[PDB]
Amino acid sequence: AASRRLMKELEEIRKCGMKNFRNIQVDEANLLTWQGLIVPDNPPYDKGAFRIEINFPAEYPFKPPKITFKTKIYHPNIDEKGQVKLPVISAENWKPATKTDQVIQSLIALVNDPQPEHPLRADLAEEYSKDRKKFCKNAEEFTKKYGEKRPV
Amino acid sequence: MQIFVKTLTGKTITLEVEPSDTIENVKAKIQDKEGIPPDQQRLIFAGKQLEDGRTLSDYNIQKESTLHLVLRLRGG
Amino acid sequence: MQIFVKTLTGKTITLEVEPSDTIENVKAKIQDKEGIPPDQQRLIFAGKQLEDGRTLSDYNIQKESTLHLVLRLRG
Amino acid sequence: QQEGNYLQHVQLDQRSLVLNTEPAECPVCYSVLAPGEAVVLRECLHTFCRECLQGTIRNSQEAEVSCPFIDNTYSCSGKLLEREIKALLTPEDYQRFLDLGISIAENRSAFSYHCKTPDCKGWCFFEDDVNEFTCPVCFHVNCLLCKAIHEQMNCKEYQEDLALRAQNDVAARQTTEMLKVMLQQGEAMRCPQCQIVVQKKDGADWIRCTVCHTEICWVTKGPRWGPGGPGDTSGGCRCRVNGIPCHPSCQNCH
Ligand SMILES: [Zn+2]
Ligand SMILES: [Zn+2]
Ligand SMILES: [Zn+2]
Ligand SMILES: [Zn+2]
Ligand SMILES: [Zn+2]
Ligand SMILES: [Zn+2]
Ligand SMILES: [Zn+2]
Repeated sequence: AASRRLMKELEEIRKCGMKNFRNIQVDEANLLTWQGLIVPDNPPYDKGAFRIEINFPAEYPFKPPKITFKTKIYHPNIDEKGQVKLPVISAENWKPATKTDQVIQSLIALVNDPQPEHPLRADLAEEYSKDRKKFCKNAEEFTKKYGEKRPV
Repeated sequence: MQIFVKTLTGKTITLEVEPSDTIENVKAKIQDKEGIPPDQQRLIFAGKQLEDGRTLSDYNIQKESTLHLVLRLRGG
Repeated sequence: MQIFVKTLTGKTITLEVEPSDTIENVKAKIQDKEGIPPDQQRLIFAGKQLEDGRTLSDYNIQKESTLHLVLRLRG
Repeated sequence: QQEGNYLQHVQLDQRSLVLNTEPAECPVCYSVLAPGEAVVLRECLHTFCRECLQGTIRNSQEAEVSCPFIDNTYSCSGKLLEREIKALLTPEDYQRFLDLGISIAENRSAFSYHCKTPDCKGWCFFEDDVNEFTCPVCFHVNCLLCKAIHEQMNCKEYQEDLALRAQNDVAARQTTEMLKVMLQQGEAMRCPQCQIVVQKKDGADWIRCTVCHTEICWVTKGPRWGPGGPGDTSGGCRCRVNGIPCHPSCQNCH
């Protein structure tokens, strides 16, 4: 069941495109593991891409998949271990109708505008809530230093 | 052979297994009798966490032995 | 409307009720069909203990729904 | 004419599964379905297929199977009716769905005693002066004082027999010492409601017990909320109240 849907999802993903999710490394061996490249649009992340790995469970789509960031980012919702707390794919908010592209665009929207109400780094969340300027500067520096390069 | 599995507070399960049954199979039998998915299960017998891949005979689990179930919950 | 009442023993009863029927009324029907006093009765629907005073419509209990009967022992 | 058009909806209340009149796509598996091959939920009028609804009930640990529909804009909050759930599952799968709701309510209550007979599904509620519970499933006299079934012997004898039986049970003492070490070192904790032993794997600083649905604050090692559940700040760690975190190390426990 999981192989049947995931097969059809990638077919349409490569049919249209996303312009914000490039390098769709999907090995046909293990269909339960995708590798992609998030390209944000708004600052302080407009100067770099981020490698991510999405792991789909065996009970997909009846259970949520989970995304881990390969490229480390100075973000209040993403810890330095790579985890991201996305409400769309939480075990309590997950709905089998949620499509993979919706998850990708929700994560991209979380990156473009962080939300310090459900953070993984409380200090970065407080800094984002209070001093937006210094947080944006530090995030731009981190994206330039440790971030990837945007594919064109 | 029959063994005991203490799960919920006060509930005791009895599983029909064999010494060649792997830990993954035993966790699956618990799911059929409790609905707890194996990824949320970790079994402890005589002070040792049973690792996946191994069998019940590897831990010297004999008949009428009592395993203990603890839940590994994922944070968010 | 008709609903089901499962007792842990395995027995399932069918009660003719209405969404305006209170939990006390349902317990009274259970007493009339089983002899179990209402003070020793506890009804459970979808993982929630049904409180007296409220109605079946308050818990979104529709027809052919299955409540569960558990015994409250008095000391 | 409209008196018959509005009359056709009492007709749908007869059968449990309201099937689809016009063909529709199931938004979970992408399978074209003919009239009579798709199922339409009643509380949201969303159309799905045979298996996808069956899989949603299987991989759901909530006592209320929610509708699995979400799109570009909103998230559906409809529920599956038990008549629809029963007519979708086998008698074995349907009975497992009923036992899930009973288990959640039993462990949510702080006055629930289960039968000590292995594999038995019988339990009850107790007060504070009750001393015995004749199980209605296996007809075994559960003793409530020492919390175990001991027939043809008194409590003083059962306590003595349990001591002798445990005096040389090295495997029992080992797993007990492991649990004691796991709680002291903070590797695991007992769920503050149903008292089951739980451990946090990855994530932030909060977990939801899959047995009684109680939200647990991992850092403070206790209930996240009060007796009222999520939102109740009369108890629990009261995190984020007035901006103060519940513990200096806490970063997110809801
Ligand atoms: Zn489907
Ligand atoms: Zn719906
Ligand atoms: Zn019993
Ligand atoms: Zn006793
Ligand atoms: Zn619990
Ligand atoms: Zn807390
Ligand atoms: Zn906190």
